[PDB]
Amino acid sequence: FIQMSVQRIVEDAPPIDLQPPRYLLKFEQIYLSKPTHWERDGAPSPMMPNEARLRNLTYSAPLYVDITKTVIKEGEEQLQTQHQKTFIGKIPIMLRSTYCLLNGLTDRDLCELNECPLDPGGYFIINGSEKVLIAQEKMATNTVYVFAKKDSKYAYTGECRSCLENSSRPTSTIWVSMLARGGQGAKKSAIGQRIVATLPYIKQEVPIIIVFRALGFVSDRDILEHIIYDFEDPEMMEMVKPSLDEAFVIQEQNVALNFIGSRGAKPGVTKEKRIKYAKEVLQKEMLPHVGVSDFCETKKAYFLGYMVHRLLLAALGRRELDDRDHYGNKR
Amino acid sequence: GPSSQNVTEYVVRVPKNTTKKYNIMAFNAADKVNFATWNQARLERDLSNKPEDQPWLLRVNGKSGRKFKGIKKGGVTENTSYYIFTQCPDGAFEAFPVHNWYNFTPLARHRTLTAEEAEEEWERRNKVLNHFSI
Amino acid sequence: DGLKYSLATGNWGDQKKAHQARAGVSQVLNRLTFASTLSHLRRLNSPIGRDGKLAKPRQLHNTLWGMVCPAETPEGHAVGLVKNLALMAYISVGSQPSPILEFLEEWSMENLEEISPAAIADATKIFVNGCWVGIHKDPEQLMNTLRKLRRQMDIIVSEVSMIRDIREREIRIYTDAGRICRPLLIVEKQKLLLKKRHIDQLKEREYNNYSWQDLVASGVVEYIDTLEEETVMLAMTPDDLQEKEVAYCSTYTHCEIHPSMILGVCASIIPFPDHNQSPRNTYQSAMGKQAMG
Amino acid sequence: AERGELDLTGAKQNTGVWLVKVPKYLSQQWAKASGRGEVGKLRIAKTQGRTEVSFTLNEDLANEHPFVLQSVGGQTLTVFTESSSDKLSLEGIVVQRAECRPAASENYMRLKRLQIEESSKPVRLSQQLDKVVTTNYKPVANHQYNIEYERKKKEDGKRARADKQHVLDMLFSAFEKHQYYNLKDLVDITKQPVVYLKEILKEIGVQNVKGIHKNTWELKPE
Amino acid sequence: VGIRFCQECNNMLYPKEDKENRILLYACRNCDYQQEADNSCIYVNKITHEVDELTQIIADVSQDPTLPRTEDHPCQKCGHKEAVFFQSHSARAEDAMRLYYVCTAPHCGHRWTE
Ligand SMILES: [Zn+2]
Ligand SMILES: [Zn+2]
Repeated sequence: FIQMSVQRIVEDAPPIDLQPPRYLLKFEQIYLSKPTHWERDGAPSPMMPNEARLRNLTYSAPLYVDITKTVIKEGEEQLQTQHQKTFIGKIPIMLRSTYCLLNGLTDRDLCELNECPLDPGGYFIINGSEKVLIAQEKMATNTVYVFAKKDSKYAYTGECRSCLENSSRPTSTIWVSMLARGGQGAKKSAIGQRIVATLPYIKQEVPIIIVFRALGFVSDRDILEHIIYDFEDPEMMEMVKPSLDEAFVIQEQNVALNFIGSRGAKPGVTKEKRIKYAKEVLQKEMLPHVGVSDFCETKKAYFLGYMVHRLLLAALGRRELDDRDHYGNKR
Repeated sequence: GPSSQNVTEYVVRVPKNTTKKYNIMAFNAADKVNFATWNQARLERDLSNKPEDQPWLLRVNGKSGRKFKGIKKGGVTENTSYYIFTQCPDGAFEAFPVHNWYNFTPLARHRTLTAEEAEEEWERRNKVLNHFSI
Repeated sequence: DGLKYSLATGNWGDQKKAHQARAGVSQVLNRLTFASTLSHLRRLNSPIGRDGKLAKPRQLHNTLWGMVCPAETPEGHAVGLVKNLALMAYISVGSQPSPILEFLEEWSMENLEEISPAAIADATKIFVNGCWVGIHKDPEQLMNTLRKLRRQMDIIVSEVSMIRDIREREIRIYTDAGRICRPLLIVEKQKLLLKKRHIDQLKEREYNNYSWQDLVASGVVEYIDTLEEETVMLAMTPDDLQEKEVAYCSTYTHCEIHPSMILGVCASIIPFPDHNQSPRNTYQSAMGKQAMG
Repeated sequence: AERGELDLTGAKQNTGVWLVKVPKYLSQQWAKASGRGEVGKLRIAKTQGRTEVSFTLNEDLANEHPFVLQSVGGQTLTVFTESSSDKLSLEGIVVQRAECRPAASENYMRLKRLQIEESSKPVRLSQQLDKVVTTNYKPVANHQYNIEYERKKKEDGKRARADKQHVLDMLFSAFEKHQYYNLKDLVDITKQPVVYLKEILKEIGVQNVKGIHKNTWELKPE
Repeated sequence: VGIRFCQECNNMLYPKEDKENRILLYACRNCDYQQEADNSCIYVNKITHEVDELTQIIADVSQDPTLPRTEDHPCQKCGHKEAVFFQSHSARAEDAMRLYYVCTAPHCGHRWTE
């Protein structure tokens, strides 16, 4: 978190633009200096941990970033004044870590500072009290999992936790359920067992072929090979066909974006606006790891087809449904 | 055979400068386009986007004789540059850099925009199927 | 005062918006006895709300073979929803999967973009960190090479896990963090890569500086995570199975270092645990979180 | 002769071109092309059962690369161009695609070292500082405050209160340009203080909001 | 059971017919390319769905480190006496403890059921 993630969080963040003249701020390399506590007079000084516990004092190492400020004022002259090592705040430090003060001191030394060599470390003395952070288990991400809901009309449903790699916290959960032999058959038009996909930032569920077309790949053949790779199986054609004819003429990519845009937010303002947000939402919110770049959504298409294909595998019984307790499906 | 014993040796040159930035055109082979049928062509950047980024619009054999849309590939020199190798009268080879990759897809004849009303008509047909019951 | 606030109050999130913030974390370390201190430090917390009517997660799943200590479970509203790690597990710290991708470039990987959609069906699809990164026609070779690589500490760290499943032909190489990993010994045919000379180098560690790093970098130990554990065949002891008779099997790939390292830091203070009833041993780990000293 | 007019000559000539994929490090070597741009010599050997195309770097460019032939089927590739004179031309159709690979030699040993040299700029790192850098200085007048002072002095706030009839004639010229005029625009026009300007504006006409705010000023009908 | 894609407009074709010759046809609704239906047969639903796994088993299962290696049944096709024997590992699990075995001899893959 100190050695690498912190530099990555400051280094990679939106540039500060504020403008007539405009002002630009760029962050550089974070420096973190050993824990130091400055007394009433203020001589900054070292804080061997024993003192911190006794004087009810938090253990924190000063964090200093470097920011360079360049201003363009329509004079076309650039003055990137550099401020270096500017206080941003203080980060808590685990004891016995590469960045603590007890790191690698031979036993005679720890004993001189009134610390115990046998003691494990790995705790934060916050407010003069040691705090241990319990590792908290999480559901695994990046994997198409198929879990079957007993009560709902969805015979099977597949989900992908969406994570983008040391970049952004929001994670999405595209679901690609099938409406086959579930709950009450009701109507749902003549078509039945239709693959349907909830998506991030939408209103009503979207038929799958449409999403694929909207990403593009309008040709119904293209959509089919992107999902079912081999056309030899007889059972496969029957399974992928009811949904294949959800409807059509949604073939213009823009038309499709509009249908999903109308299938989104609230009573649509205008097609042009509806197309704009829906167009950008699919590029970033959906499948961020597969296609972080807005361009070349080709990678996104292969993964979207994969989730549909894995749901089909569960239906035909080729691959057994997944488990929610396996410790590999947990991070 | 001549080609079965075709041993040769030439000289390659990538001129640092070119008076014709070379790119890549990309039609489909499943289409098997007869280039001989192309008496003429027009080639302009696509107007939907209302320059170097603009998709191409190719009009062959008149405005509606033949028309294709070319869409730029994501990358072309992201890891490896692409070169055009051409044979010269001196036998030596000349290499030309590929600036860009454009994908030319055969355009649907009908074109136009179906609009919300066409989508609503599909929804109305779905509603009629929903209406049927006992 | 964001990190201090969260690291003292234990609320994870902004102080103002307490709408989406969980708690029950960053609790004070228990210092009553040294054994309790170690157990408190090495603990996971499955995060399900406690009272979902069903008890699916609490039941020990079979995939906790050395991932978690089976005996150590708290008694109360937190039953089987607070587990402690076994002595030898080692959670992955996290790496960048870019180097491994460049290796497969010189090892016959076809980037998906170049590949025709048609050929995908016959061969196997490498997936990395969950993003499809291509297709390779002859799978075993990539694998056999890939393991050799992790084993000699070049491109891929020991932490990367190369899982390959024959039926679906997806070799997923996961190099992210938070994956429970168990060091396990590696055996070729029916022979131990670990050999006598190595133990001799380890015995005089003080002068020859032959560290555990050296044992791994010699390729006689590998960290087999749960995903890798799905494809492998392990032997409880070398004498028990790496010997020939009407073998239950002859393909054992990996054999375990000592089976009594599947128990944590507070069920290793108990002698003869198997002889005693299992609930009695759980009750005693709870009593140990009580004994002074 | 038109900008959107595409030359079809190459195509209609059935002109053929070759397409070759080249690694960047080689391509970086090629940006340093020897002489005019000559980068070396190609070597094509064809036999009854095999065909070998290879490239060797120029002695100068240096200070065996086997080719892998690739299929061009599935996509009819051609080469269009944009001249320095912006004229457009189709040179040919691609009759061959190929990839330059090592001679079954470079694995991840020489590669990793070229890659180690290739890394050049590692993604930055959090360095360890010694002691603590100075944070608070002793400035007397803040620099930003000193800059406004010279401007505040230069034009002493606003002005005085005189020559209202002379100001009225200037306001009337502005009123001709727009019947309703923003008060803030009038404030920019007159150096005199806003309160004095408002009194003259009230005399000429009642302020009208106009439903757009800004209390636009218009000439009285009387 | 199959599909027809419009040769040109590229769209799934549909079973249509003309009273004029009372003839089965397959037509896309996207445009008008249409062809008489050659199969003369349309939607099929099978409830029994009794499917032999011999078809499904991939031949690569032979190398699984874990699967067993009996020497009891030699390959009929090639005679290597070693094989890997696995159960269905699929649904339709009302009556299935059959033991599909597979030729392990490298490069054979005879999928002999029993
Ligand atoms: Zn048609
Ligand atoms: Zn055989």
